[PDB]
Amino acid sequence: GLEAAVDAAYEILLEELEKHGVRTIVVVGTGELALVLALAGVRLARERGVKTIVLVRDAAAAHRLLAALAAALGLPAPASADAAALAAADAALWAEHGLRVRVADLTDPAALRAALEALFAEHGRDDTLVLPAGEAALAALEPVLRELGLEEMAAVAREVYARLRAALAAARALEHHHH
Repeated sequence: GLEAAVDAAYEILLEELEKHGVRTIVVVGTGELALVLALAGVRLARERGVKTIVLVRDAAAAHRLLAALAAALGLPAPASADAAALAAADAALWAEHGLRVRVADLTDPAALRAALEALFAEHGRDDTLVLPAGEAALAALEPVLRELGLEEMAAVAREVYARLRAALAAARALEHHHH
């Protein structure tokens, strides 16, 4: 179920924060692992002051993730995927909970590089853990990081992803809410 998945992801992230001195987590992609990482990020922000930013492919994906986060927090979802509504929801989520949800076209390497570069300008590269939310995101993220010369960051992204993938396969976040 969802709690077991969030707990397992939280434990993995705690191990990485201690291992790498992480101050900021950037999640690239959508789906169940993106939600689980965002929810673990809510706990990590409250308990450790570590901020999390999720980069999703389009405004529709941002609305879907913000709506699931809203439900988890007991808060209203944004009324629509209007950019102004999404930006306002994002600013509120950041101020109150240390989480962001931003739009970046992951099919476009230049757009993903630009979104990462914005986050690196805000949060730096040394203390930032970048994680893909799935296989497709890993395949998009690795070459971009490698082009930027961030080989260690790419290596950690792949290794931590493998552990998260295995943990979520066992935890089954959504098992109770579909056939």
